[PDB]
Amino acid sequence: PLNVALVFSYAAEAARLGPAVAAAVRLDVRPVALVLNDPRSLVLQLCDLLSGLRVFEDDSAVAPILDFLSAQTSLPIVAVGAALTPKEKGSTFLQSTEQQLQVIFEVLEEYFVAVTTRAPGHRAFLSYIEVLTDGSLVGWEHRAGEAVLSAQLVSAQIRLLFCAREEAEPVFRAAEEAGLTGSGYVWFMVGPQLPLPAGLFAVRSAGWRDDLARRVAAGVAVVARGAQALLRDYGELGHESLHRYFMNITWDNRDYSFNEDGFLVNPSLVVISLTRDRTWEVVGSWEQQTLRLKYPLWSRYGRFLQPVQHLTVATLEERPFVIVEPADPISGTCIRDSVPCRSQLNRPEKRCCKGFCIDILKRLAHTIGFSYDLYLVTNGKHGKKIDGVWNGMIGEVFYQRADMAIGSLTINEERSEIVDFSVPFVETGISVMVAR
Amino acid sequence: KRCCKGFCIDILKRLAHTIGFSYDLYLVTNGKHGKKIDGVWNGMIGEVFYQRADMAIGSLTINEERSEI
Amino acid sequence: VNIGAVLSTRKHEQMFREAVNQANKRHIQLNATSVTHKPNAIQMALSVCEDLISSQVLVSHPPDHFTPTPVSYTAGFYRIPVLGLTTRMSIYSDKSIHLSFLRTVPPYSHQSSVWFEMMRVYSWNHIILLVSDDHEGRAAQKRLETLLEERESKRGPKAEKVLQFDPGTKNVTALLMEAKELEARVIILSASEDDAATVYRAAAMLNMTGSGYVWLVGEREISGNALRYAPDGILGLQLINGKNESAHISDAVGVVAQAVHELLEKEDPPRGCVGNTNIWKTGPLFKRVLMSSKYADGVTGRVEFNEDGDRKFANYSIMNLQNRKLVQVGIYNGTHVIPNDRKIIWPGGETEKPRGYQMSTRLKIVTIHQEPFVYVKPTLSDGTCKEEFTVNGDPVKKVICTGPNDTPRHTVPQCCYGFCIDLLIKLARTMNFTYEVHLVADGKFGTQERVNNSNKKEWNGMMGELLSGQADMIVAPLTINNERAQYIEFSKPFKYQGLTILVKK
Amino acid sequence: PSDKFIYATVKQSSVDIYFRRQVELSTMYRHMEKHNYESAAEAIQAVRDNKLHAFIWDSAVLEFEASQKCDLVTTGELFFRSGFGIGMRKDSPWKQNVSLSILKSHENGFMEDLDKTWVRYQEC
Repeated sequence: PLNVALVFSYAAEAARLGPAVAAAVRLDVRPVALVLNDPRSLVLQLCDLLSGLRVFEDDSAVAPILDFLSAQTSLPIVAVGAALTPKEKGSTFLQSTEQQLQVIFEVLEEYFVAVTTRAPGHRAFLSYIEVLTDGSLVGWEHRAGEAVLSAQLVSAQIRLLFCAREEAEPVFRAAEEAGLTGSGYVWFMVGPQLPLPAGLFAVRSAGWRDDLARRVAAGVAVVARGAQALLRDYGELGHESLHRYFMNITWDNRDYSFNEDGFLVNPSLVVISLTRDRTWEVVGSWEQQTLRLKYPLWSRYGRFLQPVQHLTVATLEERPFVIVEPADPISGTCIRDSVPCRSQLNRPEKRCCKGFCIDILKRLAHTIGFSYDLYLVTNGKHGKKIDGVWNGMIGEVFYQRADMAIGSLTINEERSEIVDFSVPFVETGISVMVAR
Repeated sequence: KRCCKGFCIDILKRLAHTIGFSYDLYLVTNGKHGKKIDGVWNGMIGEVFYQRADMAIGSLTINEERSEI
Repeated sequence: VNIGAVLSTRKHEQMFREAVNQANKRHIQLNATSVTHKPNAIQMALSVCEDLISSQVLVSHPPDHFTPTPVSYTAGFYRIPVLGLTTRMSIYSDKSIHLSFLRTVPPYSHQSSVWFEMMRVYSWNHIILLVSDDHEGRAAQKRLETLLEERESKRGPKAEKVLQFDPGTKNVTALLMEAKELEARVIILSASEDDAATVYRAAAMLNMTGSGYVWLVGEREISGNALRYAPDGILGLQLINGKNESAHISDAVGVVAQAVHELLEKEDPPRGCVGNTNIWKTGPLFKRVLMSSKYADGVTGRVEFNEDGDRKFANYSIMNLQNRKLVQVGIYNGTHVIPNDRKIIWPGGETEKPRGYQMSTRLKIVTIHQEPFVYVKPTLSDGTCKEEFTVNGDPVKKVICTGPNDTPRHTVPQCCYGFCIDLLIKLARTMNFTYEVHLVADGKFGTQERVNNSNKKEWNGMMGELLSGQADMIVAPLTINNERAQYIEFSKPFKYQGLTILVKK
Repeated sequence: PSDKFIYATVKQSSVDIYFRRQVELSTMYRHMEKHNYESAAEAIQAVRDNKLHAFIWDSAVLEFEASQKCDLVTTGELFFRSGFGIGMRKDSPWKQNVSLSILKSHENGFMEDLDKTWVRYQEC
């Protein structure tokens, strides 16, 4: 009954392992029904197995075939086109895209235009992204073929696209006509399977590529665990829903329990990217609704440099109109009518800021249209001509480290000479403070 | 030409801008507001009832028959 | 290429041979052959593969649902555009997984759309849905929801109470029992034959027989219920073409001949069924020419098809089961349904015409004890209310309000009187309808709350509980504001106030 | 932030959404959050024992209670305008009929009749 139809159409090391890898995994007997090969041959092998004797892996129509065979034989199977589909009826097999969309939308949110050519997945993903985006106040923005793309390039920077193997290269023939495969844009793909663009990002299951022996051992282990679960209270025909016996599997100290629909509940995923050197570097990992990755600063760790504008605002913290407060732990951010302020010198603890200067800055930015970032100086308070060098806001501005600075600044001789101050919007001077 | 202004004009223009309708202004010369004289109505109520004016604005006091019609 | 067929009979196979010969006569050497259905799904998989191997190759289902799956899968192994004649399963109509399969007859989704057209014609605006928890029934009710929601404008039907049901189950009388008192007299059923029979028996043992009990059903259940038990007074309908195997075979032969003739303008299976898994661009070519194929109209009628190969313009017939027999009563064509020149039996099955609506004189009202507006007191020893004639001559009308919980958490009766109570009494006397009165447990007005662990706004308090369904009409010192205003409308104001500070001296 | 004074209100009902959408005074709403009381009676008692200084609420209710007790003073100006209505489902002829009946009650004089029936004689 412990048949493993390890069809490879190959895997000489895996074929030779057979009982050896199973024993490494290793209680009843756990043999392997190693067969190497057509649907007729597979049917003959399975009928021989179910008559005499009472896990498939190849590069990628196979899914409907295996589903039909499982339904006819009422025997569980494992697929390792492994994860590729709505269920039909009671039948046991193994194989999400919606989870991929969720994770990619998350990682986009912490750190736009979406198009595709032709698929039922097109409408499925449109509906799912509508369900994901209508909440949390994310913000709706822009919700042969290359001539059309010239007709649009409609004006976003982050681009979402997905297709099969027969549209990526055939459309890239014109290099998408707008340099979006370069550092000036991004491309996100659902990765249904994994003449060549650049700056590509993708998501994959936890086991992207560990070992053929490792994955076949995992399949054997989960088959054995399912069989043991079937043995609970002592719970195949030739000429049902066993998924109910798959609610708790913890092989390889990882989330292995599966859902009634054949899916794995709360699996582990990895996010990777293809560098210009054609290396599938791993951006990071994600599990139990928590993601780990390499730390960005504002947006420049994704190799984006300057979309066609950003202001590196520097300021000093002190208490009149200028106020700061930590981000609310419940929300993870500041209050609704505030600005994300970065109290960093370039673990960065979030410290948002507010005040009259912040208000006027946001008003002018809205009325004139600049993107901006907030920097906090940790070298002096304002700046003085110590040994010729300057610190604080003046020091940051003078050496081009900060493009423009805001706050309580008093226009002077040398400061006007080396700063080129603007109009004095509010008034002040030098005064005295005494008691009654 | 006789242009007009006022609080009602201000609120009308504000709502029109916030909701996006084109509009024209008409002045009634048949009564002041409207009454159920021999069944027929005059003024703003008369204009609205017989579809001559699609909607009317001004100082109007909501009543029984006026709410009904 | 070839045509091929899967038929268990020989007479229809002989007609298919005649049709393919006469089609090849008109203007290439291509033949066709059918295969008998052996009593095994695996046997059909193997036999179809053998036919593919031995030939250079349409499918019909002999009267369930076991035929189209393995043939379509075998065709999709080489990704070949196979087409079917007699099938109405929505699992194949979507063809998202069965991309190699194309349909030729509309499924029950078109029946649901025609039902919507019919109910729109009859001006009714109240309807309830009873649907089995089946993916095809789910698709049908989703089609109803899509057709109802797309109406950007006019009041339109509400289309509520879309509760589900499980096949092969009993004790359905409870769900139908709470569905009975829902102010609507029109229901729409969508279930299999056995489930329909069980629910019909449940209604029969219930009182769901007289006036105000009106529903319409589909083809999948009328034929099954005709055998055994089928009470009178059922609307029903019927497909326009019925079931004519010779006509369908002729139409299929004509359309495939037209497709071949249109394809041969510019334009060979690689190798049978064994040892080849390549792509076949002629498959997509067939797809794009068939969606663009304006095949000459055949015996069935005008031949125009939607994106997923289904005849459009929805020609249908409408029968009526009366005195243990169906009578043709209507013909629906495109957008207009013409009833026949026969006495339309009342849909309720009785000798009176149904309105489709009924009145509920009983109302449920919830309130908050507001000190200046509402007075709540413990009841007397007998549970009644004490009497005191204020200071002048007037009795204080004190109603019994058994709403609030003890605070414990015990729903104990109380005595209520005040502004809301007496104005409600006056309004009820004006309208001459009964009512009740009760308090709320949480003692909250309500707000739009971002639900923890989720991302959806939720309603609580008075209007939240009213939208829950137990409450029916609010009477309380409630203010007026946007979110609740668009979420639920209000009446004309009666008491006017603002906002003010209170402080000690 | 005047911690010496006490600025409290009902935690959920009406002023909640008003100050939430009010936008500019979010810090005021946050102070109300840390001074939120879920009872009119408990707010009245907090005013009684001098644990609450300033309490924002409706007009008629507050003035009627102040007149009944005449041990506290109402000084705030009517910086808002609103009315009280009756709500029901989105498909109701009862709505039109009750609107007509309520306007009839206003016209005939039953409204201020019950007003003077239930508000008079409770004034110091």
